[PDB]
Amino acid sequence: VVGGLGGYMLGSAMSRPLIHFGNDYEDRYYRENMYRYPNQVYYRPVDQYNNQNTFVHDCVNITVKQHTVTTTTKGENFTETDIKMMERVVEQMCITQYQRESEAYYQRGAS
Repeated sequence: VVGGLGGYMLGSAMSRPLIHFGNDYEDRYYRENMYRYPNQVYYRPVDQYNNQNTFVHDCVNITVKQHTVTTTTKGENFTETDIKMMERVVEQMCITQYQRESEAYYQRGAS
């Protein structure tokens, strides 16, 4: 059924970054509703990427879209504004989760 991913690696749940988007008007607006977005991110292992600019843009498609292909049948959907807010956060979350593993792949004693 849900043949979009195939079987990507699902990251840990996190607290989300709050973000301004455009200002502290939207910051609270986002936090008031933020439950509809993911707590984690979908991507492959870091062992199967080359640069964040391709990782994150994919991660930001895939995670959103796997949230979409769950809510889309409910009568929920997302507005293009909610896709915008989601992709905003999900970009940061992708970058956060990868950064964990990116340094875990290495971790010489980076200072």
